[PDB]
Amino acid sequence: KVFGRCELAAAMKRHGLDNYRGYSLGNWVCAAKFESNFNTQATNRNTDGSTDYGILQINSRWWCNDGRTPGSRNLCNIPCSALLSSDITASVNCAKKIVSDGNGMNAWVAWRNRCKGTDVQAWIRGCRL
Repeated sequence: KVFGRCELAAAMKRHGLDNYRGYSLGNWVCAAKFESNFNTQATNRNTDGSTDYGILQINSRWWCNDGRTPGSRNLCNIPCSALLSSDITASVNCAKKIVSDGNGMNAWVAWRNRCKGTDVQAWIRGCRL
């Protein structure tokens, strides 16, 4: 499923993600924007031997598991495919848990430099809610 700006904003709010631990929707939207463009299908692939599933892209080795990743640990204790729900609730639930290890989002490559050092309004401007 896909998630437009206003929909994702309302969703991120109903989930209590806006400013969650400080991570304002601007950070989540900017990150999710270039990562999967708010999509519950845009999947990525890691060469080490893992794959990322979920709107915000979650690795099946340290964040979640899929049952095929050649050797996985899982720190979120969750099924990666579930992160592709039609509701961000799946990834938001694991994200709200993952954003509490110590590195937080200091790993997602897009957010790392495209957001953690750019702007946090261009990803919310408009859906002033």
